[PDB]
Amino acid sequence: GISRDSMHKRRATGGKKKSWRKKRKYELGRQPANTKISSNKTVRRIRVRGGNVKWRALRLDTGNFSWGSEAVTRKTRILDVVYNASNNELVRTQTLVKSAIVQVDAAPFKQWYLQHYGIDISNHVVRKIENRQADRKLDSHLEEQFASGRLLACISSRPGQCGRADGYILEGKELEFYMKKLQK
Amino acid sequence: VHVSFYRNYGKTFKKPRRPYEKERLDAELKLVGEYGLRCKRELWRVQYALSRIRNAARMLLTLDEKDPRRIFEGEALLRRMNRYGLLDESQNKLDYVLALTVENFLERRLQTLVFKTGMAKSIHHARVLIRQRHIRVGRQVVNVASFMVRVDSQKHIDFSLTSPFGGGRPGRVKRKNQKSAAKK
Amino acid sequence: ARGLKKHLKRLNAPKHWMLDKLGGAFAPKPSSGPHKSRECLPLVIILRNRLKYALTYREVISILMQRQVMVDGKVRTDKTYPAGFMDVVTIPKTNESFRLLYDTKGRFRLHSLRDEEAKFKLCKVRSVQFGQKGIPYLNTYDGRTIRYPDPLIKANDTIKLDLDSNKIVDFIKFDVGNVVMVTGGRNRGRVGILKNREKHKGSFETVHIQDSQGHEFATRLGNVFTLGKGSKPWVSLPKGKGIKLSIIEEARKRMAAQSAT
RNA sequence: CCCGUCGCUCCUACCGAUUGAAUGAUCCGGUGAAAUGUUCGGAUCGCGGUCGCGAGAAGUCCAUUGAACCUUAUCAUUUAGAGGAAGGAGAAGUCGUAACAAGGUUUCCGUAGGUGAACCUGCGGAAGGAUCAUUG
RNA sequence: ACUCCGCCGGCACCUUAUGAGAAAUCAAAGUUUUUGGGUUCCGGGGGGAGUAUGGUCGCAAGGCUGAAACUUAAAGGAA
RNA sequence: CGCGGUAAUUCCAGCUCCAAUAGCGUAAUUUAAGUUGUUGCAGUUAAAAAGCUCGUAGUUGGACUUUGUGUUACUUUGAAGAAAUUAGAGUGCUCAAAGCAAGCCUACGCUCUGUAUACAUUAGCAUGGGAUAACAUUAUAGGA
RNA sequence: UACCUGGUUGAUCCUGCCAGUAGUCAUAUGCUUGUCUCAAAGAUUAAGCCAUGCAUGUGUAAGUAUGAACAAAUAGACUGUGAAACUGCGAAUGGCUCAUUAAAUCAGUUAUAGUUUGUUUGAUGGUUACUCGGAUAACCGUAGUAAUUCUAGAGCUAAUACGUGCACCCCGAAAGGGAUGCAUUUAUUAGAUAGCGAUGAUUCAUGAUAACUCGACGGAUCGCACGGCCGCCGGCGACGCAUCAUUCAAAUUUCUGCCCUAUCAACUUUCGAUGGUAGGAUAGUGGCCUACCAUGGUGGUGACGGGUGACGGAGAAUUAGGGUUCGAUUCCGGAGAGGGAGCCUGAGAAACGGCUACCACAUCCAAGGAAGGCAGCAGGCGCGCAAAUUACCCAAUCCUGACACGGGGAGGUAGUGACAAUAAAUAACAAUACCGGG
Ligand SMILES: [K+]
Ligand SMILES: [K+]
Ligand SMILES: [K+]
Ligand SMILES: [K+]
Ligand SMILES: [K+]
Ligand SMILES: [K+]
Ligand SMILES: [K+]
Ligand SMILES: [K+]
Ligand SMILES: [K+]
Ligand SMILES: [K+]
Ligand SMILES: [K+]
Ligand SMILES: [K+]
Ligand SMILES: [K+]
Ligand SMILES: [K+]
Ligand SMILES: [Mg+2]
Ligand SMILES: [Mg+2]
Ligand SMILES: [Mg+2]
Ligand SMILES: [Mg+2]
Ligand SMILES: [Mg+2]
Ligand SMILES: [Mg+2]
Ligand SMILES: [Mg+2]
Ligand SMILES: [Mg+2]
Ligand SMILES: [Mg+2]
Ligand SMILES: [Mg+2]
Ligand SMILES: [Mg+2]
Ligand SMILES: [Mg+2]
Ligand SMILES: [Mg+2]
Ligand SMILES: [Mg+2]
Ligand SMILES: [Mg+2]
Ligand SMILES: [Mg+2]
Ligand SMILES: [Mg+2]
Ligand SMILES: [Mg+2]
Ligand SMILES: [Mg+2]
Ligand SMILES: [Mg+2]
Ligand SMILES: [Mg+2]
Ligand SMILES: [Mg+2]
Ligand SMILES: [Mg+2]
Ligand SMILES: [Mg+2]
Ligand SMILES: [Mg+2]
Ligand SMILES: [Mg+2]
Ligand SMILES: [Mg+2]
Ligand SMILES: [Mg+2]
Ligand SMILES: [Mg+2]
Ligand SMILES: [Mg+2]
Ligand SMILES: [Mg+2]
Ligand SMILES: [Mg+2]
Ligand SMILES: [Mg+2]
Ligand SMILES: [Mg+2]
Ligand SMILES: [Mg+2]
Ligand SMILES: [Mg+2]
Ligand SMILES: [Mg+2]
Ligand SMILES: [Mg+2]
Repeated sequence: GISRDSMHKRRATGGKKKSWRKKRKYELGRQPANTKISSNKTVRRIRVRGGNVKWRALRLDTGNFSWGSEAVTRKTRILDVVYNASNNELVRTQTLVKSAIVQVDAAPFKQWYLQHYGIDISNHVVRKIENRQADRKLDSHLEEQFASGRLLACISSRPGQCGRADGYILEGKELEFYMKKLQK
Repeated sequence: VHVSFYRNYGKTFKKPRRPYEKERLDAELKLVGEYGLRCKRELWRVQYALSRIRNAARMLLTLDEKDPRRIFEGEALLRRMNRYGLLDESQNKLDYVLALTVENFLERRLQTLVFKTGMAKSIHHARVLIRQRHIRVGRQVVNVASFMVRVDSQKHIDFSLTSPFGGGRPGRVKRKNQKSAAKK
Repeated sequence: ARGLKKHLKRLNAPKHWMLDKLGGAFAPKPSSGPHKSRECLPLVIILRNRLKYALTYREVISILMQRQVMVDGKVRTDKTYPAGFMDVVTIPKTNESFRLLYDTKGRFRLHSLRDEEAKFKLCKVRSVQFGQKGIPYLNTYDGRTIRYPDPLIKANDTIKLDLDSNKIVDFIKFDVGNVVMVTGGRNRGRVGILKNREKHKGSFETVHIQDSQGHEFATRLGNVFTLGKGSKPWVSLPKGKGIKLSIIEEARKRMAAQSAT
């Protein structure tokens, strides 16, 4: 099957390598997951070397995404793949791979923001909410996309390896970089 | 694998480089007939053994006299020559090992000592006595004429207790003749 | 090979076992255990080749299956159990108790012990690190793991382990001036005072050891085992006391023995 | 003493029309078993309240790995060949006499032409020449 | 211009062996079994043969590179 | 190399003698071979100096610096290094090739019995030495 | 033993080779052969083809007995032994061979801060439950087929089989609630200094926090012994699950090192060649693979290609020294199982005394099908100059399983055996006759 050996490669000088042994099981590869965004979740269990387990996600719809500046992580629905640095064909096929830029539902984070800062984007409770409002700062670029209900996010997990699609909300100069790539 | 394959074995003689040198043929036949040897092979293995001893001494003599290996193995070689009666306590130097000859080794043979101690009438009579189980070195019967006697063992050479010449009953020739005489 | 080798050819066995080359095609394959297979002495060798209690491979199994042999205070029934340096072997029926120590020629010697001294052993500390829940632990070179060790204990130190309480009674820091034994290499079995430590970043650390008679020899840190603080070891040593004699000196003793004996 | 053609026998190798042949390998291309992943499929079984839930075979779809076979091409090795032609060997063939003496035209090198054959001739060179020598 | 003494460089010659060499002979062809200053090319019995083949150069003549099968107990150097 | 052509020391035989001897003859490779030459060969005439010169890589390069954190080679010592084989210590398997045993006395046993040691290119690792040698460097000192 | 001798001439001194001389753990063959010890043996040509038999199975007091099994007893679940069968484990070691393979294998030397690792050993696993459910084997009895450890249906019943299941922070009218074992995935945060661990060196070990997963995890198991409290409590073991360390190992990997050939001088790169970025895949690093980008990489210090009657090494023969030649074969490493490819199971295999396919060979058939892999041991054919018994045994060495006990063509024993090696008979003595010397 798929093999990760170097025997089929050319030498650094350019000469060929004559085969001196058959393929080994301990140097195999496997078919890519090609995880897609779909509400029909499907993750198949793969037995790997040592009797260990890998989770190969064929279809996913939700992910665990973290708002780094706010230090809050929420499970949210994945809406769309918008950018992929490796292959633009993975964008129109809606493939979920590590480091792909996706849009996630902003609703779970809005609820936390309202519950935490008391703002939309009980005597002892109002005492602390206003206290936390003193040091409240929200990026203009990050707030502008709360109106549409979608947040740009980057997948930080490997769905074909762990079976999950987790990530973090884009912000700072990383958000500026990617939103300029989408400005066409 | 067979364990017997690990048993060592070696050669005990080399044939001459020049097969028909009249001088050598004359000298070798004189030693063969003097010491009652079976063939030239018995003389060639003694020369082979002597060459090994001399070669060891030459290597030691080429080293510094303060070299620990020179001191340790040199003493062992001298001790070995003394224990067989080849060297004397007054010849405790490696240079005297280089002066050894074939006659020195042939004089330590059991065949030679059985003859020169008076037990046998001729060097050829000693040969037959040894192979016929009439001699013993201490308590052990020895039927090998090439047995190299040690100085500490030379005084214990005597007839075997089972021999007609050492207290045993008469052989089968006298016994049959006695039986025939009795029948008369 | 497609996996693990289960056989040990006799000529490939460690030389310090002193197995005769024509005794058979195979040697006992040491089982997995606290000590490495090249630095151990399987119980079958001890019971049959060293102590002569067993005459055959079969008889060693009979002895062990009666639960008559203990290693580090616990009964062992595995014929190829890898007993190693500082291990305490006890045989209650014979009232015997030995400690596995190297003689000055690099071979394991069954050093008979007194009943009092057979209640502990020395172990060399491999490393100290935090485990799960931030609990510190240390592991040794005999496969043991001790949780909540004294904070002063560090790598390469020696700990005195009580075989009954299974706790660290005392430890010796690895430092210049202590008496150590060499547990590997050319100088295996030699005892001396650690005189110097030469560190080389990224490379092995060399230690210079001086014998009681002034003979100095070097070796790698991994082959050193501290035996005591200062100059007195915490364990009983064999007759040689780690003093390696020259072949000339050894021959001198042998010659004198024949004159007297 | 000795050179070559020619003539006879045998042995080794070479050239050679045959778009020679055989065998093996490799590249590209074509076709493509099986397996695996995917898609669809839902025989059948079980479990709940004649509708749900779960499991799921055959088969099917796309992809991957890819044997195998079939081309053209290339390479490798072996081998046939009318005829041409080289060398060597083979007691005591034919024709001369070229090399050895100044060998009867001193020999030899390079090159060119010519002749049954060795060889001959032209031009330049060498002595390994048959001259170490003309202040005559 | 010629005569005499000398220095450096060059083409050579003559005598000689304390040298070398199989010798002829050589003042280098010497300072080599008492074997080593540096470096390039190149030979390994006689033939087959500077031939066959492939490559390369040339208008050609040919040049450069360059085998094997097989054959033979000598061929050869100096005296 | 030669023997045999009517007086064969050489063929076929007998006899006798010779060599090795339970072995000996016949049909790739080492030695001999200083006929592959690093040690250590040849090239005037025996086989062998390119017709001549230039020329890059390669190889080889004068003398000089203390006697009385530039980088390397070299040398010294050490560490690490499978066994078996080789060398070698001990040991009377009856000797031997071997083997790794055994020995001591006569008790309910002993010698902690022995099962040494050396060698092991090159490369790598680590100390000491700094002659010889290689590379790098130097004057608008970016100097100490 | 640091050695030479014959051969060119009428004779001489040379060059030079031919021939002789000696060895080979070096093969074959010829003739010959009494004894002791030791001992190689279908590698060379054909990794050619194989009849037959055997070479891997496995049971403890301790997973599961209702044999319609045996033995001994005599209103009880069982509890003497135990075939069969399920379950568990092993069969990835060993043995064989040298075909392919020339910086590759391999050797010494490194690295994993770049990974996986059944087992062993050590440590560590939170503050209906007096015990759940449905199946199935053996057995039983209807069978099919020419036929195979080929196969269908029916009736029963077990489990350590299978499927289940008791088992600090945030919100906040400080009540209450959420999360709260271990593991999994992502993000934020601490991991100082010179309370606070390690390294030559790590945002490392490890901690805290926010969530996440539709998590084979966190014991529905077995033997023995009976005791102590007044139903309660409790001993010593077996087996099993998870985590870390350890051990047994592998995978990949650093540096240096390999024979002949230039009548092989350029090679590599569209379809990965060299490197970069982002992914995918993998136990994990890596053009290992994909997308995009750059134009690199190697070479007279011999790349690339070709040859090898080339597995590499430890080593073997011969050796004054230097050297030459050999290295299929018992130790180590690698590789293969007629040729390729693919794969399941599993901790571990691209396994072949496992499976699937193709190709090549070839067996049985009632012609509808079915079963094949001796470069394991012995044996046969063929090939050849060239190589043994279709033997006995697990007693030794050791390996393996549930196991003190079973099994082992591994291994040993004997047979054949002038491969090779060791010791060593085939006469000794005396008197006569004969013949010498001092
Ligand atoms: K492997
Ligand atoms: K003429
Ligand atoms: K002439
Ligand atoms: K003419
Ligand atoms: K002049
Ligand atoms: K010499
Ligand atoms: K298994
Ligand atoms: K290596
Ligand atoms: K190599
Ligand atoms: K990888
Ligand atoms: K890359
Ligand atoms: K398994
Ligand atoms: K056995
Ligand atoms: K067993
Ligand atoms: Mg194997
Ligand atoms: Mg390190
Ligand atoms: Mg004429
Ligand atoms: Mg004329
Ligand atoms: Mg003329
Ligand atoms: Mg002169
Ligand atoms: Mg010379
Ligand atoms: Mg020639
Ligand atoms: Mg006659
Ligand atoms: Mg003759
Ligand atoms: Mg020659
Ligand atoms: Mg010569
Ligand atoms: Mg001439
Ligand atoms: Mg000439
Ligand atoms: Mg100089
Ligand atoms: Mg010589
Ligand atoms: Mg003549
Ligand atoms: Mg010869
Ligand atoms: Mg007898
Ligand atoms: Mg079973
Ligand atoms: Mg090649
Ligand atoms: Mg390399
Ligand atoms: Mg960390
Ligand atoms: Mg990458
Ligand atoms: Mg690409
Ligand atoms: Mg080879
Ligand atoms: Mg081959
Ligand atoms: Mg080999
Ligand atoms: Mg072969
Ligand atoms: Mg074999
Ligand atoms: Mg092997
Ligand atoms: Mg394999
Ligand atoms: Mg076959
Ligand atoms: Mg296979
Ligand atoms: Mg088989
Ligand atoms: Mg197998
Ligand atoms: Mg034979
Ligand atoms: Mg006879």
